[PDB]
Amino acid sequence: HVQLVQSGGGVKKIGAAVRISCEVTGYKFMDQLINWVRQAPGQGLEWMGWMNPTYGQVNYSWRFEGRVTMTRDMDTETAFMELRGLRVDDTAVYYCARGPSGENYPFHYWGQGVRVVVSSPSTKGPSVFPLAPSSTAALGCLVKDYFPEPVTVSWNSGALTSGVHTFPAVLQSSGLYSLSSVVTVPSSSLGTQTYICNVNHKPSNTKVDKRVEP
Amino acid sequence: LTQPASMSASPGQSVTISCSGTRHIISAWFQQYPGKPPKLIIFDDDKRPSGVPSRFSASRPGDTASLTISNVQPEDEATYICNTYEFFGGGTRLTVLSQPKAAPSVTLFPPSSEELQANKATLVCLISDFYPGAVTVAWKADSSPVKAGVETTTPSKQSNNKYAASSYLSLTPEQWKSHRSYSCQVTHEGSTVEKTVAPT
Amino acid sequence: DADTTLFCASDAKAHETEVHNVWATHACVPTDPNPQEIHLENVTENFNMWKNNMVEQMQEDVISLWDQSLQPPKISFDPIPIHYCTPAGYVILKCNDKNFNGTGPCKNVSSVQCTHGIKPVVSTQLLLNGSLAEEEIIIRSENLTNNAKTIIVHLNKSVEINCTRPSDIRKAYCEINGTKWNKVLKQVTEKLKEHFNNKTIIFQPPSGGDLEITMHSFNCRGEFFYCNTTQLFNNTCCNGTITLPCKIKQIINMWQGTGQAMYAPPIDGKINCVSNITGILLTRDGGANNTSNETFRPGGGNIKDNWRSELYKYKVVQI
Ligand SMILES: *[C@@H]1O[C@H](CO)[C@@H](O)[C@H](O)[C@H]1NC(C)=O
Ligand SMILES: *[C@@H]1O[C@H](CO)[C@@H](O)[C@H](O)[C@H]1NC(C)=O
Ligand SMILES: *[C@@H]1O[C@H](CO)[C@@H](O)[C@H](O)[C@H]1NC(C)=O
Ligand SMILES: *[C@@H]1O[C@H](CO)[C@@H](O)[C@H](O)[C@H]1NC(C)=O
Ligand SMILES: *[C@@H]1O[C@H](CO)[C@@H](O)[C@H](O)[C@H]1NC(C)=O
Ligand SMILES: *[C@@H]1O[C@H](CO)[C@@H](O)[C@H](O)[C@H]1NC(C)=O
Ligand SMILES: *[C@@H]1O[C@H](CO)[C@@H](O)[C@H](O)[C@H]1NC(C)=O
Ligand SMILES: *[C@@H]1O[C@H](CO)[C@@H](O)[C@H](O)[C@H]1NC(C)=O
Ligand SMILES: *[C@@H]1O[C@H](CO)[C@@H](O)[C@H](O)[C@H]1NC(C)=O
Ligand SMILES: *[C@@H]1O[C@H](CO)[C@@H](O)[C@H](O)[C@H]1NC(C)=O
Ligand SMILES: *[C@@H]1O[C@H](CO)[C@@H](O)[C@H](O)[C@H]1NC(C)=O
Ligand code: NA
Repeated sequence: HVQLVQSGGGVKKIGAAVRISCEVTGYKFMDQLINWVRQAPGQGLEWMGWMNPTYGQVNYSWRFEGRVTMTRDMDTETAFMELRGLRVDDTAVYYCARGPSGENYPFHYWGQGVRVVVSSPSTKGPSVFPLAPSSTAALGCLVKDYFPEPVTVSWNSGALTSGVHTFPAVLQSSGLYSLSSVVTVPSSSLGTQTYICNVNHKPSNTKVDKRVEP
Repeated sequence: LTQPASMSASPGQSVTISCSGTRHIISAWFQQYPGKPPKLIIFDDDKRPSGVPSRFSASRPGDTASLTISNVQPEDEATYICNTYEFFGGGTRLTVLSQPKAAPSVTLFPPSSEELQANKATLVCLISDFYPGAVTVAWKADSSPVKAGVETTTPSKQSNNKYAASSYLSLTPEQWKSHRSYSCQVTHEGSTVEKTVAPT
Repeated sequence: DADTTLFCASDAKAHETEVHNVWATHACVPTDPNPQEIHLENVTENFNMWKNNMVEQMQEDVISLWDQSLQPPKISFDPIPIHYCTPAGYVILKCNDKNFNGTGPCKNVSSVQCTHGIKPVVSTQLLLNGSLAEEEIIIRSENLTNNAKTIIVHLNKSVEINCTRPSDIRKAYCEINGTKWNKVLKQVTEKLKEHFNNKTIIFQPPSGGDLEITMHSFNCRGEFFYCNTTQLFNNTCCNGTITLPCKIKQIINMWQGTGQAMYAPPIDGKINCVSNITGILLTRDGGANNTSNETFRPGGGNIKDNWRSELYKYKVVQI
């Protein structure tokens, strides 16, 4: 049996650089080129390059030349991939791979994938905004441009369970998380009483909440 | 090269994933599970390694390879990827119908007056309660499209195994008020549902 | 249609303490002044040099040569040509279809129970002292579609190269005629355009790795030369003579693969080697289906490819 393990991932800020490892077990490491591939969240596989473990001949794609480098260690019997000047879109799961004894393709053997998340260097802090009903009626709160996850949100000091719905955050192009939580209300209670969410962001710990009014 | 985003199949039926493009450079097929790395199931177009059942077959008679599955079973709910050399397809998210029928409930919210006050704008499309969890989103200004400043989340399960997601359109307030309306359309298995808002 | 072991022949004499001559006198039999070629009955046979078995044999022989001879223990040697002959019942076939790329059919299949004069010279990036191409320049690979598979280029004009260390303790230069190299590189560019559906060709230095594959690595006068070859792959073209910076190294990741070697400093005096750039080792940059260009970088694959370049016609079979 052959097996490849990778344990060099994590979360890094913009700019910066990441080192990713892959260790092989069950074959002559000097043979069998090692492939570095990436899969974006909810996207398709993207092959960065391959590396020869004999003397280190590498072959990168056109989208990573200058950015990515590949190295090796023979006694470690492992391969290294350096990706510098990362971008938010570089957030993805990263794989090392290899094929049969008959050279490279197709990839019979894969690693396990490590998550690499490119995020903001600062902490910024949230900015909760209202989403008021226009005219079937629902309202909500919107937390935008915060970091890092998570942010706990409830309505009216944790007084509602039915009708509420909180959706997962998204990492925008700027590197700041944002989500929104909405609740459906019968079109009779508006004007009777006010409605206020409850945004709590421990990493900066601003329990700031506001009202919703059309 | 080219793969359909998702398909749909009831248990016991037969489905076929088609990867066109190819360029006649053989074909191989991977089945990938959420989190797990891709697992090769078909190599050399019409050959399969040990452990792959008889339901899986494939053929590349030209630049359009195809993978056929017969009598689908719970193993098969995964993402299927065609590949030639270092090139992979976008993946086909095959989903077996566990709970039949669904329809995406969508809600659209305009930018906040406080946000316009802070010379920013953000429109919010909010989709929930659909199955299979594979929809496409489309942002339109007036009647033309927009492909800038859009962030759409991947679908995620709820507590009732029906998926939900959201999409965000950041936008300059001048452009926001420089158009008659703004529309969010979501496509879920052919049917498309529209939501429209206007600056008022 | 089988694969067997063979023995070697040598045009060397065992009177001087060379490391090739004394090796080949006992490891090989002296050449037999008996050549019999038989142009077969116009039969067409399919060859495949990439799955040839004599390249492994020659690899073992060069490994043994180097291991037996070199020690960290200094003597001048030269690459004498080696022949490879076979016993009865096991016969070698030859292709002479003028411009053969080493993996298809051949029509004027000859037959000789031994090879031709082949000197075992090890080199990176550029194949030296080889055999020229008959009519055109040949592109060889298992198939160009695969980036992992190496690409060998048979030149039909042997280019001159002149590496020289003067009497500044390990520096050296290697002079070439720039016009000739630019001409032949333009011809190879045109042929790769033909092979890639009139695709634009770019030449670039290697992306990275150790010095052996990054630079042109070989050995002359018993001293290990590494030459900076960015000038030759200057895609802009320069018209005059090109001087190539080179350096003699005493750490070497052994060409078989065993660690890092250690050797004495080079012997005093001038070290000169004029040789024949006869082939080019290339690797095509992967990915980039949509892009209208194809980028190529020199050097790649095993040292076995150097021998396979010369063994692209011969094939051992049953009788
Ligand atoms: C075929 O090979 C023989 C052997 O040297 C040679 O004499 C002959 O000219 C070749 N034929 C062609 C058409 O090249
Ligand atoms: C080599 O020649 C054979 C037959 O002439 C052909 O099938 C093959 O595609 C060629 N390959 C290259 C790399 O020229
Ligand atoms: C060498 O080959 C090139 C192309 O492969 C061809 O144009 C040229 O005529 C050949 N020259 C000789 C001397 O055979
Ligand atoms: C190399 O790739 C081609 C792609 O067109 C395919 O026919 C086969 O895999 C290989 N062909 C040859 C002649 O090696
Ligand atoms: C180098 O090539 C020339 C012709 O190109 C030839 O005359 C000479 O013998 C060659 N030298 C070698 C192969 O050592
Ligand atoms: C090679 O270069 C040396 C030094 O420049 C020179 O003496 C020698 O004549 C050259 N050899 C050839 C064949 O040009
Ligand atoms: C350029 O490309 C076209 C088609 O792509 C081809 O017909 C033509 O022969 C090419 N030019 C040359 C000089 O080969
Ligand atoms: C070769 O020389 C050039 C210019 O001096 C430079 O890229 C570098 O020093 C060398 N490149 C290598 C060793 O890859
Ligand atoms: C290529 O040659 C030209 C001169 O003709 C010039 O751009 C420069 O000397 C070279 N560029 C390199 C080596 O990058
Ligand atoms: C290169 O060779 C040409 C003839 O092939 C001749 O002018 C001279 O030997 C060389 N030219 C230069 C500028 O060195
Ligand atoms: C090529 O052959 C010549 C003549 O035998 C020799 O001087 C030269 O060193 C050889 N090349 C190499 C790289 O050894
Ligand atoms: Na094992």
